[PDB]
Amino acid sequence: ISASRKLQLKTLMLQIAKQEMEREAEERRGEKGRVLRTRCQPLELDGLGFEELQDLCRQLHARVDKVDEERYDVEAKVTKNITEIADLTQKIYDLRGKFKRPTLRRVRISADAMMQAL
Amino acid sequence: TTALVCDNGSGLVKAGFAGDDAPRAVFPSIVGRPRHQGVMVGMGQKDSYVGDEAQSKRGILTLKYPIEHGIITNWDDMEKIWHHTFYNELRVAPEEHPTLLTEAPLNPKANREKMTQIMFETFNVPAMYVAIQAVLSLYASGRTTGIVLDSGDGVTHNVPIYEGYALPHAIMRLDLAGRDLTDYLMKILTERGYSFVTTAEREIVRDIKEKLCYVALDFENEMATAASSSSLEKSYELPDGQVITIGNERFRCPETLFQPSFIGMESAGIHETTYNSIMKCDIDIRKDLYANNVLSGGTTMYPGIADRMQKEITALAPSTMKIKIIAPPERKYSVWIGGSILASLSTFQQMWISKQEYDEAGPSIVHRKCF
Amino acid sequence: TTALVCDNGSGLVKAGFAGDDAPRAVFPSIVGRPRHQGVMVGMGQKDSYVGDEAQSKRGILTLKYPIEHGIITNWDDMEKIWHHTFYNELRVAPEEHPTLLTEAPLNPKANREKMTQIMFETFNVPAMYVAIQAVLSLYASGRTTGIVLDSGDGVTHNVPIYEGYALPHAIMRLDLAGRDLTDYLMKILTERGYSFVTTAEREIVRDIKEKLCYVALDFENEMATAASSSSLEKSYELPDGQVITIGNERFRCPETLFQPSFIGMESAGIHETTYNSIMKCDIDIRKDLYANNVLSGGTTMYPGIADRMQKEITALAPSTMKIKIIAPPERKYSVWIGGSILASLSTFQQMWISKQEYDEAGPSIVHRKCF
Amino acid sequence: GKRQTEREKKKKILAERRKVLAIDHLNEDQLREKAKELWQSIYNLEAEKFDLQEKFKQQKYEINVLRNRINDNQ
Amino acid sequence: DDIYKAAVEQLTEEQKNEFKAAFDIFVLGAEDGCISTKELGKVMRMLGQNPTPEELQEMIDEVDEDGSGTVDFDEFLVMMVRCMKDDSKGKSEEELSDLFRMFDKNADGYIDLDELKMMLQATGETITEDDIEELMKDGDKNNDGRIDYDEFLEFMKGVE
Ligand SMILES: Nc1ncnc2c1ncn2[C@@H]1O[C@H](COP(=O)(O)OP(=O)(O)O)[C@@H](O)[C@H]1O
Ligand SMILES: Nc1ncnc2c1ncn2[C@@H]1O[C@H](COP(=O)(O)OP(=O)(O)O)[C@@H](O)[C@H]1O
Ligand SMILES: [Mg+2]
Ligand SMILES: [Mg+2]
Repeated sequence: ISASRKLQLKTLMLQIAKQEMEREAEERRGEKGRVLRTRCQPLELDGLGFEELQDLCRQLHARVDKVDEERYDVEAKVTKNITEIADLTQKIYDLRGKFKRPTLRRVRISADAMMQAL
Repeated sequence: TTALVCDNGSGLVKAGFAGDDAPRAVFPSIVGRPRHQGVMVGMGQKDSYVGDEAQSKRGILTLKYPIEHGIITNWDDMEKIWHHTFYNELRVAPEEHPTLLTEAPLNPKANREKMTQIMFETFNVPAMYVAIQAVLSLYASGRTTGIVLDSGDGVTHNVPIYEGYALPHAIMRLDLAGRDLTDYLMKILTERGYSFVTTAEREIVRDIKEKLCYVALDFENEMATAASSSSLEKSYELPDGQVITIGNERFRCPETLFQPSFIGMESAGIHETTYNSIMKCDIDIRKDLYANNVLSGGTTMYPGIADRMQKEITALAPSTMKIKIIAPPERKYSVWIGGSILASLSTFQQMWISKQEYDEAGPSIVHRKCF
Repeated sequence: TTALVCDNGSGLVKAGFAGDDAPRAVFPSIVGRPRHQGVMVGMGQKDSYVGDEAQSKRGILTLKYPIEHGIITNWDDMEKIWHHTFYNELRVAPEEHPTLLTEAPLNPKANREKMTQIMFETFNVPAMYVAIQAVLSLYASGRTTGIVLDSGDGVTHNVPIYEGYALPHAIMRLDLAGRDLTDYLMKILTERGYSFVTTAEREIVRDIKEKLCYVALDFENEMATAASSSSLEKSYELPDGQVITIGNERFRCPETLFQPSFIGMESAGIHETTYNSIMKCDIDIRKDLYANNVLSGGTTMYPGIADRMQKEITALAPSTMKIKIIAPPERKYSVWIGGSILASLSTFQQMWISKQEYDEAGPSIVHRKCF
Repeated sequence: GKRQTEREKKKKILAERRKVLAIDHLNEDQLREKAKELWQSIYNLEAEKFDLQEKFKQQKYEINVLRNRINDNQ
Repeated sequence: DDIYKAAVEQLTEEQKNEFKAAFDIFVLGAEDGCISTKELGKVMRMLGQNPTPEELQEMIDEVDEDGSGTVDFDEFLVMMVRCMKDDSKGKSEEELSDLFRMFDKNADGYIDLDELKMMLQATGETITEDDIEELMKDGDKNNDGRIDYDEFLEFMKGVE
């Protein structure tokens, strides 16, 4: 079989991969910005009195506590599921890679070129 | 940087950089002072030839191994051997390279502590780690279980391992090895007229043992055959002529491994200490150990040993279990290949005994967590 | 959504979604930490193998059941077992599924309250309900009356029920079960020379008990026959060879059920605690209980028990009543099948302990109306 | 493993180990600064939890690959 | 393809020394390259390269296309350089996993060889006999009806 086909296939697959990388990165940037905008409510520089300032400030304090509790909870969930993912990674690696671990070597490199020693 | 995988051994020092297939420099570990007077002036005669240089001038030297049975009995000579190994056979200063020595199981503590103290004070390495000679031989086979019989030249030890968990209560260390076989061969050669006495002629007897001896599949039948026919008598040319003919001394020298009563040792052969080492293990991992028996070390290179040992164990073991004996062709350097693999691992990179740790706890750090 | 019908048990955890015929995942409930040192680096060795994984590496573990006699003695291990059951054997997050645990009768309150607190705080289920292990076994038989003898592996309990009205004053709970039979078998095997001591070899003795032991129809005649002929001696191959031959230990191990004086227990056998449980009931429902005696649980799977028990009860009971012993072939999973049926009912759908109710009354809600 | 320790740790992060603080007790410009600071910190936390959700999806996909590989490997 | 032409243009002199040493060792004077595949294998082993015996067999069976033994140093040199290892492990496994995550539009823990075909079809590139069949054959090399993650790895591992 010609390896030129594999080279062309790898060029096309590399183009696919880079396009999908940039596309997903851009989409994630847009979604992130949109979510932050619709969730991080902007602060207003005018239109509220000092009493209104205090009222809205305490309202935002309560909201900050609520969503901080929520995000800490989901962060803890991420941590636990990440521990689980690591454990399962070790499990499946022992399932598969327990045979391949010793295979990692760079062999017969220098000693094969030592015929002039004697 | 790269790590230095040294392997002191007893009889051949094997060293080389981590990550290769074979040791870079392999040379006998003997240090021989000259014994005669010396009349030529200015010949440039040194006071001690070490390594492979003393195997060429052995006619006028008194070679003496610095390692008797695993343990080191002459620390100055061992320091000289290490200095030679680092500077002339590898030509890499030790100030810029981690080292990974190897040590037999059940050895005296003082030996290991002195070894680490030398490596940290005299040669001044960045970090050194000491590993048991059998776990490496298990690495090289690419297994993770199995009971490995590492019959070196100094000491034969038999470490069983399961799923990576070594069983410290089942290690059976026996002090019969290649050197005792050399002495016994030198002692039975006298039955034909050939007398080797000098410490230099021990090397000639060792060469005879390596090139001619083999392990008999069945001892009595071979003894009967060699006593009637003459199809076994193989001849060998000494370093000066006068060929010699070895008769039934061929398979009687390595038979001592399976009957240590020949050299007066009480214990049982290497065929029965493996079965005893297995039977000390738990009842549920005996099948795996039976199926993954590993051979290593130099002395297990006799032609026909992987069949004799299998026959013996099959005789001892229950009839249902399958007995398999792993005998890779690269047996001699199996320990060093395993050492290279272990030193090349990323997970192992934080187990070295760093120098600052030694400065804080003294040489007794080796027995601590950094094993 | 669908409900999770878990069934902790003691010896085998049986779980699966509601509405099926058999539990999806059945695996021993043992958590075993490794006990040796471990020399291979990077092998990926975990700190505790639970479930069916620790029945394959049991050669180097120390298995320990987290449930002794119905009650739970080691809450961390039980939490680990539940976590494994939910995430790896069923792969369904508990945040979206009601659960239906099962509990033996007459158990300590604190056990049940801690169970519900764990299920609501750690795993955070939507709603959980705890049911008595005998009512489910009565569901599975498709009856509505009858006295059920649920001889599990932890505890044997005997709950009589009539027309759906349980009789709380007639429950006779006895703590002899499969585990004590395993220990007694392991203790009488020593009379032939076979010694099993390690907690791993208890599993081997359990396998011997399951595959060979049977309940004798008449004890003295069997003892006399086994002492003269040799038609009973059945052999069995250990996990490494060395077959063993079990003589009259075959029917002496499960005979302990009908004579608990063998293991030093005072109480009467399972043949007489059923009759006592019946006689505590009212005089007008004794015929129905006599005719609908139900067997369940694992330990009632011995070959020939449904005849010995019937003979014994017929001896005890009045001669006119008909004694019938229901022994379905799906005895082992009878409790879980009944649990699935109960969880699949529409009338039962409003009996779950909803989470908001727990938030308002604390863990002591389980003893309240939502039983 | 003493789930009481886990519960108390979670509660402390919920109320004590988190930067929980009464702040609406200040003068005008300072109160504005503090409200903006807390709101922006919470917005950063929004970005963090959004990334947590994304990576949680990724880990779910990885565990799906895990199950598929295991089922295909046995 | 054009990659071979580019490799010809980027003639690495360090390996060019050894390849012209092979030129000299083989050609004993005005030799038109009779292609001694035994000499080819001896050179390959001698020059420090590690050719698999199957690689040398392919060399034996993919030479003398002229029929006269005389093979142009151009095509022979291209064959020799390509049979020589010129690659760096073919990207990273982390890259492979991330890109396969990109490719799992099915979101089912893998992709499909049909999905692979459609994705490469989206590239607007020519599919021919060299293409099409073996693409799906080796993408789902185990032939599960869908390309598993490890199947995706094995499809193009060690290729840039
Ligand atoms: N090909 C061989 N045949 C028989 N015996 C051998 C052979 N090679 C080495 N030996 C014996 O093994 C010894 C070398 O063992 P070795 O594995 O180097 O010991 P160490 O464990 O100290 O390195 C030599 O002394 C020799 O007696
Ligand atoms: N086929 C069998 N023959 C004899 N005894 C059995 C058999 N199967 C299981 N057992 C015994 O029953 C026990 C399992 O009982 P089980 O019903 O699982 O208990 P639980 O009520 O905790 O689920 C095992 O420990 C074993 O001793
Ligand atoms: Mg050795
Ligand atoms: Mg039960």
